[PDB]
Amino acid sequence: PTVHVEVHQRGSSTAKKEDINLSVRKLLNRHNIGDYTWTEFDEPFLTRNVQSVSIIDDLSACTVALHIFQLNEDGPSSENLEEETENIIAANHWVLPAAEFHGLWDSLVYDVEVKSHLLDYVMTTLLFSDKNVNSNLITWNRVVLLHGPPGTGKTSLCKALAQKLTIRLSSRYRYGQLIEINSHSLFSKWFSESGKLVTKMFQKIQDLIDDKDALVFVLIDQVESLTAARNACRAGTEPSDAIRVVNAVLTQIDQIKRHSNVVILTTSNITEKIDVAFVDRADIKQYIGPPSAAAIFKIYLSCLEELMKCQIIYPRQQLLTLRELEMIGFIENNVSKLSLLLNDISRKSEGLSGRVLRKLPFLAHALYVQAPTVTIEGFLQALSLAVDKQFEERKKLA
Amino acid sequence: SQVHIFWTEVILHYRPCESDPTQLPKIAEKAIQDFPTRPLSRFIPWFPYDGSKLPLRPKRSPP
Amino acid sequence: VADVLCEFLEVAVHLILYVVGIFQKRKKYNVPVQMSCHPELNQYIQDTLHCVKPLLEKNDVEKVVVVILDKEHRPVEKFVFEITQPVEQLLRAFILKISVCDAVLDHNPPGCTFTVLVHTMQLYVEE
Amino acid sequence: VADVLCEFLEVAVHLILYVREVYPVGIFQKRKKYNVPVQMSCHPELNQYIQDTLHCVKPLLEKNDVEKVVVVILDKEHRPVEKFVFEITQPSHVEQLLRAFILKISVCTFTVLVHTREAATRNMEKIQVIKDFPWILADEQDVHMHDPRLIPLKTMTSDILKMQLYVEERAH
Ligand SMILES: Nc1ncnc2c1ncn2[C@@H]1O[C@H](COP(=O)(O)OP(=O)(O)OP(O)(O)=S)[C@@H](O)[C@H]1O
Repeated sequence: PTVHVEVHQRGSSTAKKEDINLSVRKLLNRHNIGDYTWTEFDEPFLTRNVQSVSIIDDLSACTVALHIFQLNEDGPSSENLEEETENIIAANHWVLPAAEFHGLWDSLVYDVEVKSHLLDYVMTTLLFSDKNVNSNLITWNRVVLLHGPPGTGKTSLCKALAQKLTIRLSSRYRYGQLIEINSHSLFSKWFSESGKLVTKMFQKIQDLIDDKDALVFVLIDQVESLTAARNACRAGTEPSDAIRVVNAVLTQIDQIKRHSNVVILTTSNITEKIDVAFVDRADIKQYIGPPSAAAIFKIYLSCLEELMKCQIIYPRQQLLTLRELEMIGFIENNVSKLSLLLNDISRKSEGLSGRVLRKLPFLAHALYVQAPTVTIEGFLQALSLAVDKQFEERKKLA
Repeated sequence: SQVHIFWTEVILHYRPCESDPTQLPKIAEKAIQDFPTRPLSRFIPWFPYDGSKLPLRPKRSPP
Repeated sequence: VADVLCEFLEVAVHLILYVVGIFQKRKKYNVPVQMSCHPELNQYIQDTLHCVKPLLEKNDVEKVVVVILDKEHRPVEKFVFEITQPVEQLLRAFILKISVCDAVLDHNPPGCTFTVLVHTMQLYVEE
Repeated sequence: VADVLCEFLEVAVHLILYVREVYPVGIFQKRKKYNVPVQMSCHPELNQYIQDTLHCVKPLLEKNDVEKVVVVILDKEHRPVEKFVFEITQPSHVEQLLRAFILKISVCTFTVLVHTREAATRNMEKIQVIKDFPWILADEQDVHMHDPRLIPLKTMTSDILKMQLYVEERAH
């Protein structure tokens, strides 16, 4: 077997890597007790040179591997044209691991096991790379598609992937680059100038790829915009946008397929209206669906123990997870009532997009309760009314 | 007035052969500063010599 | 005298790296001291003091701060040597002051990974 | 530290008869101990004399009735020149500071002068029960180190052992 451990090193901490590894291994072997995360330490060095330690899926086993990472402080660099520096490309450039991305991989909650599939995909990619397999004989396009309902966190999973991969695979690539492509600023449309513009940003991608000691992730938002369905569209009125801008990207991406330290990640909204010659050039086209009842309950939990962690809900009552309610078998009791009422909200708040789910506490603490400090079961009631407030508001805008 | 970091207008020192420590200059800053010293304790033996008491001497000598 | 003071700073820096089996007794300045045989370290400390040498040719100097680092390079200990720079017992008296200092106090992990500093015979330790 | 201190006094007494040449250099040899090259001896009479010394000195080490146990360089007429005082408050980290004392002895007849608050009578009778050699109370001329240089050679406030050693010696 194997288990993974990740430890936040402070930027103002500068001790050597192997000392950090030895110290964390010492803490683990002394403690050696589930998936909980350490925050409390007992060594002045380790305190001033560590922020937290965490286990990612209660056992005293010693099959432990350490990944140590530094979330880079500064945000995005910008990419503009070479001689038309005003606005032509304007691509976003994250130098991973990055600060604004942490905690993101944990918060997201799905029910189709996208995380494991879409992570061990890259793991098997590296395995086949190091074993020297005949790239002429077994190959992959290094393109992963994610499509589904709007606001359901489709694109969130790609930044989480990139963060988790530049963290997990440290000391195998010093760092990673993540290029966020704006598929709306590359449509300067007068007689195939956009189809010529894709070329420049892809040469810059080549520039960031040849640095063979950096793992690069190219994240394309709205991959339906760049690749419009040319065949079924019975519109000859499309002069050269539907034929000389999709064909200007189906080549530059078949050109980076030969390299190995690149991965293409794409986010789509419309399943149709996309070129059939691009739904073959993607290894994984995984569908991100709207949250389901258990998922909704887990997200609502995350929110509520987040509020309790910041003391918003001052009287701390144990919120019982759905597994404990199944174990007891749905028995009403003086503490078990709150979880039950949460679960009734979960069925009643079914079918909403994850973004409004992660908003709903904001509104429920906005209009219905002005209290700077709130007791539970009134805040819960505020949620149970704010959800119906959201249904009626959606019905209001027709 | 000047401090050197053999790793105020500061004259650091680099010795390019050693250059594993990816971030050097911030390491160099730490080495310079002062920080709270503990007092140099004026020391005292705890069990002093009382002249009214006489110690023990065995007879034998080395060959 | 600056040259022989720099050789005594050699004696200091490295014997205090001692004050384990990779170290050995040998005759330095007519006393036996248990240092290291490392020729790379020998010439490296010689280089430290001989780059300190033009520094003392300037004659403007305050301390020779032989910082005994921890393994973190973030001082949990230190050894400031504030000699107010303008027979064998006294050339050994300095070594006995530092030994009694590390006596009442304590050392650091085996590899002290120390980085000599200078601020341009007496001493103390910021622990 | 009973074994540790015992072997330390062995290596000590050889360094003591070595460094100031009261005996010829060729008599003692060397081996390896405490990660330190140390000076040893194998001459029989001295070996057994020191043997009796150590297995007679261990119980003062355990019971702690001793303000300070001393090793004294003596002349052929019992004329002390250097006392080595163990001012000891005995109530993983200890042996390394004994490396430090080894260095210190390198840069610091004979007798085992045990300063106890009680009379040496119990210790004396004990010497003649773990040795044929009789122990006597130290006379006037074997204790007086006139003009003592009160320099503390090396102190250790270890949680296991409050130990401070120094040479009570004249101006020299
Ligand atoms: N399924 C989910 N589970 C938990 N949190 C979610 C989920 N989906 C979305 N979120 C939260 O939604 C916020 C942003 O989601 P987005 O990824 O921007 O949605 P999106 O899918 O990008 O929609 P598009 O395609 O860009 S309109 C993040 O803060 C996520 O935490």
